[PDB]
Amino acid sequence: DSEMAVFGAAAPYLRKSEKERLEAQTRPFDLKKDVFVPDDKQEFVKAKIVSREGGKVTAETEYGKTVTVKEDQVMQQNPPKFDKIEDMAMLTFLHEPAVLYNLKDRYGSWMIYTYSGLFCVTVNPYKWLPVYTPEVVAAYRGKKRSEAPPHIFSISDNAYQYMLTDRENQSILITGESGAGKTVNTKRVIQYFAVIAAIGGTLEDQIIQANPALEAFGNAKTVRNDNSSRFGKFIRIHFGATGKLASADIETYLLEKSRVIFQLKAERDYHIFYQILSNKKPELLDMLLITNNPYDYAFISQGETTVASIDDAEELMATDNAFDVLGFTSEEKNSMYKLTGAIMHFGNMKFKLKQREEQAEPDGTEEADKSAYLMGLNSADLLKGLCHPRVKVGNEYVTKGQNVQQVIYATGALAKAVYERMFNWMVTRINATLETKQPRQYFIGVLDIAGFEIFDFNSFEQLCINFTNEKLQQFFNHHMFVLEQEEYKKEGIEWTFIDFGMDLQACIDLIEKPMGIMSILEEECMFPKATDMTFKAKLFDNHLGKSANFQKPRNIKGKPEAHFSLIHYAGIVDYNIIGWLQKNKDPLNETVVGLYQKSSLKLLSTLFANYFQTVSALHRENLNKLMTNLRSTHPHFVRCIIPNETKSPGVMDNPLVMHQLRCNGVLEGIRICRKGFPNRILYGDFRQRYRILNPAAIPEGQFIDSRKGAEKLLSSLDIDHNQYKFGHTKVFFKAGLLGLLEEMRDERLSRIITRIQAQSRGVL
Ligand SMILES: Nc1ncnc2c1ncn2[C@@H]1O[C@H](COP(=O)(O)OP(=O)(O)O)[C@@H](O)[C@H]1O
Ligand SMILES: [Mg+2]
Repeated sequence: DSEMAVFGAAAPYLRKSEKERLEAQTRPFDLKKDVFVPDDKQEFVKAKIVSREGGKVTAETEYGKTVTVKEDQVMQQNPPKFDKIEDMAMLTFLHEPAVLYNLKDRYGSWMIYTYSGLFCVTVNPYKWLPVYTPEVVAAYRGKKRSEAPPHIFSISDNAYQYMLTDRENQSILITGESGAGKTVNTKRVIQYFAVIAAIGGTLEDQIIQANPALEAFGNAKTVRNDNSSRFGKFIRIHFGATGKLASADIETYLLEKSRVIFQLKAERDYHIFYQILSNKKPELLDMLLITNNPYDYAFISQGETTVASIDDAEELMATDNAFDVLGFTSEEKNSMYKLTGAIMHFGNMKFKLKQREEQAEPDGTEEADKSAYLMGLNSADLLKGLCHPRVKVGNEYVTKGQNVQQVIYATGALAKAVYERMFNWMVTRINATLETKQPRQYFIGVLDIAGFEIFDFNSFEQLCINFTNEKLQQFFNHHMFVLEQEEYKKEGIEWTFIDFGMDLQACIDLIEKPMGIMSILEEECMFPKATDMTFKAKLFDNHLGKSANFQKPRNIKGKPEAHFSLIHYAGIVDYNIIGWLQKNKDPLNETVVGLYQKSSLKLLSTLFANYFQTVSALHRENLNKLMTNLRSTHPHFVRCIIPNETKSPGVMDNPLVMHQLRCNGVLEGIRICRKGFPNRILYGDFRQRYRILNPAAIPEGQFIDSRKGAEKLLSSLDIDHNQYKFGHTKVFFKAGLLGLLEEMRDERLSRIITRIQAQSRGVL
């Protein structure tokens, strides 16, 4: 296609063909008849009105079924010239099925990205597409969102152009459920900035390879997504004043550290454990005293060890190379396989009660002997200190007799803690390689928090993930719907505050505040006699009937026992409260940690060096640190939509996507663009950029007030004076009018350039 020639082989997946762009205007269409009507098994269906029956209406659906629906509920189709429109704000009719059927029609030819005014909607295709080839990065460079079709490269590029123009730090905030596409879209953003910087060192590649290193240790197969990324990641890319790639920093906010020892059915451990095994690689499995079968490792065997989607034998080589490119030295790279090897043995250690003494001692020794060799420990001191911890009580240490159940837990607590400290060290190792010391002024922070989750055993590790979602949407709701309406009244626009009905602070108050759920877990760590049944009672007495979002559990038949239900923004989640009081503090055996501090292995001695602050406190403070930082940046949202739970491509379930569109607030997010004034410019820059349009309206060199100058200027530009407004400090524009000025600006400049050529011929 001629216009699409710059996008190459990706062009059929970025615009409809030059045939269809014309042929769609030929479609049969009666505006009086083409409507959407509601239906139960599929949220809306296209229909033709058959008759009017006063305040009722009768219609024939697209599937030929007759329907009768009330006239306030039947709702017009968008007319066919708007089919597959690239920026849905410009629809003639905007409503629930309009955004639904437009997204289905773009997805119905695998055009996946779509704009929604100030943000984007990304449906997930479970099929790889050529739309990410590296020549398309060059085709996207420097274009406006009004020119090029919607794509993740366009949003990064628009964010980059805004950075250079307004001199303010950008953030790209990618949001959606588990399985929606947040990780790959983060990778594509990082891919764009890498390839741009590589056309114009090795930093450009290191920031690509910094992902698959972490994806080995931080991602694990769960039923919602085979590559579900169990940690929230915020990548700050740093750029110099010239705009070149300078450096990058990774932050990683929480890890599901209990997955190392506990897995549900249909789930894996972290990928590093299974790709060590599956490649059969003798350079590891002779250094680590492993045997090639996962099923005898008690930490790893439960759940599912293998999946059709992932070829671990190649993924191991990819991540072993990824540590090479990041510069991990060979002894250091081998060393972290040793701990990831030791953790497999560490769960196989058997312990037995002495028959009258009610104290546990090691049933065997060989699996402890393997672990102590890898961790660089004395096996005799390891098993002694594990079964006989010395706890300091002032002047004396008392020795506690561990029963067989609690010594098993103590191994689990140690295994978790080694893994989480090794992972968090690796991020600190990556950041130290990436700090290139190139000159710097601005940053672009790309965020993919762990997506909203509903498993069937919603333990504490899903409250922290679902609370993070509820804050980040409340960041979106604050930015798009409240701050966008505080600015209007502050600048004195003739505006009336609109109640969009999208606000969540009533539910965050149930979690974050000092008598919310995550505050009771901080009080009950102070009491030695607290227990989870007493904790659960303290919740109900404080919150049942004293908040709307806190409800009694709805135990369905089959589903495990659950102890309450929360009304989170995207669904009713039935948490299980067993064991949260240890999970919120998780204390280590102080003596065995003293052995890790005396390990010969330089890594493990570093991991526990300089080992009061709960898991929730450190989380909540870090999360409020994150969203303090984001408020000092201009956010670009990209919404991600999971179209199908079956993971089959192209088929879309209408109720499931409609639930996501509503709770992401996508419909309100477009309405504020059509109602409000999304583009706004300071009068100083308005004089500076746009006086070219009509220089005679305000002659520089003759003084005029910059406000009064703009007021004269726009009146002379033969444009509709209802589309713009004058505030105290800024001019404000309706949705399309900024584009109209840009088009008029380039047209006049081009004419001037032709006059420059013509005068040159004239003087010669
Ligand atoms: N843009 C895309 N192109 C092709 N396949 C995709 C895309 N996005 C998601 N998928 C499919 O869905 C899976 C989940 O994507 P993932 O990167 O794990 O996102 P998330 O971390 O949000 O679950 C991918 O492994 C792939 O199977
Ligand atoms: Mg992810």
